[PDB]
Amino acid sequence: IKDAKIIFVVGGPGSGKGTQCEKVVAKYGYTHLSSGDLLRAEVSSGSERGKQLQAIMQKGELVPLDTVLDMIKDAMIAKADVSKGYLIDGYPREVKQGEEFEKKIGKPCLLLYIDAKGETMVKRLMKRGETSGRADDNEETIKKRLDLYYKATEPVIAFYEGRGIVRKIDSELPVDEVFKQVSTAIDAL
Ligand SMILES: Nc1ncnc2c1ncn2[C@@H]1O[C@H](COP(=O)(O)OP(=O)(O)OP(=O)(O)OP(=O)(O)OP(=O)(O)OC[C@H]2O[C@@H](n3cnc4c(N)ncnc43)[C@H](O)[C@@H]2O)[C@@H](O)[C@H]1O
Repeated sequence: IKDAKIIFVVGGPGSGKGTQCEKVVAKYGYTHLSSGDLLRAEVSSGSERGKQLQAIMQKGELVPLDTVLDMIKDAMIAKADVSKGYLIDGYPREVKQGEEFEKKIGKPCLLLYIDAKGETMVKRLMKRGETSGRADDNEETIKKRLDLYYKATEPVIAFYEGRGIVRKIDSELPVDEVFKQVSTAIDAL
């Protein structure tokens, strides 16, 4: 799995990470791994761990590194012989997550920084909340997730800027405008 291209996709809640990753999959055939999807899947399994994860996620807090990195590595290994590239969506969310990923799996080739305005993100999450009804899309939890992104996850961007692999994606544009930037960054690999 250290063999393949590893792309980190990092951005605030509702910035458009998942949407852009799925466009990348259809055009490039990369493997999309969502830390969020992996966790929600554990929740719906009925496990005690899933119940613990559910409580944390509904509060808009960070799940512990050990759990989420376990599941990321698990998933990378399961898809290992069909993937010539990974999109790690929503990991890392703190500097220590990036470091432990590198120590235990491998270094990323690229970090796509999905950059949206705070209000735009609130709007989108408020709108999805009224539609899908994800438990963490209620108004107060949105604010907790947003404030947490700013505190814990923005330093991840600084870290990988020092590495030199961050490409900033203007995610305020229409979805297809955003994807043109994403495509441009991926082609220049
Ligand atoms: N590494 C980790 N470490 C510790 N804990 C972790 C963790 N990862 C997860 N967790 C825990 O799990 C929880 C959820 O994590 P996670 O599942 O990763 O959710 P999230 O980070 O909050 O992001 P979202 O899925 O809500 O939105 P998105 O950024 O992917 O945008 P999307 O494409 O869906 O679209 C958003 C909406 O806007 C729309 N939209 C997208 N792009 C545009 C656009 N250009 N224009 C207009 N609308 C757009 C979309 O259609 C959609 O309706 C976390 O809060 C945490 O508790």
